[PDB]
Amino acid sequence: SFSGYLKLTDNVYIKNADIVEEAKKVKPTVVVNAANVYLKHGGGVAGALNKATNNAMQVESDDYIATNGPLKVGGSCVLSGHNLAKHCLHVVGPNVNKGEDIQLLKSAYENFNQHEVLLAPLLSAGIFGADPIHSLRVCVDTVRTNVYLAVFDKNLYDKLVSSF
Ligand SMILES: COc1ccc([C@@H](Cc2nnn[nH]2)NC(=O)c2ncnc3[nH]ccc23)cc1
Repeated sequence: SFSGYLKLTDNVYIKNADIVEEAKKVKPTVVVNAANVYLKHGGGVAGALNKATNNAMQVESDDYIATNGPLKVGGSCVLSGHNLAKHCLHVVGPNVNKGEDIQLLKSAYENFNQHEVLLAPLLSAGIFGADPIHSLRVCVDTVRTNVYLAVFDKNLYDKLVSSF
């Protein structure tokens, strides 16, 4: 049910939208979370997704961490999407602000290829320190499944589209 997306490639689409409001409107099979290895959903996409689930995402995440330990940088896990989606694919992109290797961003995007269609943010951008133009390039060059990108900042959306 995605609408108002601009087509970038055969499988990559983009919209200036809040991923939480997109998830509520569409109820996608998969919503991607921009997670950290601990699944501590404090801010950004994670804090926003968590708050929309009334903290049910954090409770579920803490139980997952208690059982399995932390995720790898570039890794992922599939948990419930609660009221936003059937599933939430928690993906850990490298945090450039913590000295994490930017090459792990390709590995993080590879997790998207296990799902036919996903609603997602740009990985490693925002508070994770990577260049969003670089993140979009890696997305297009790595993801083969149908990905619908929600870009929150209008000025960033315009820059991403005009430079692609
Ligand atoms: C920690 O990794 C991050 C990854 C991406 C991000 C940024 C990248 C970005 N910056 N301007 N639009 N996009 N995205 C969001 O914060 C974002 N995107 C879509 N819908 C949203 N609703 C609430 C937040 C939000 C930050 C952090």
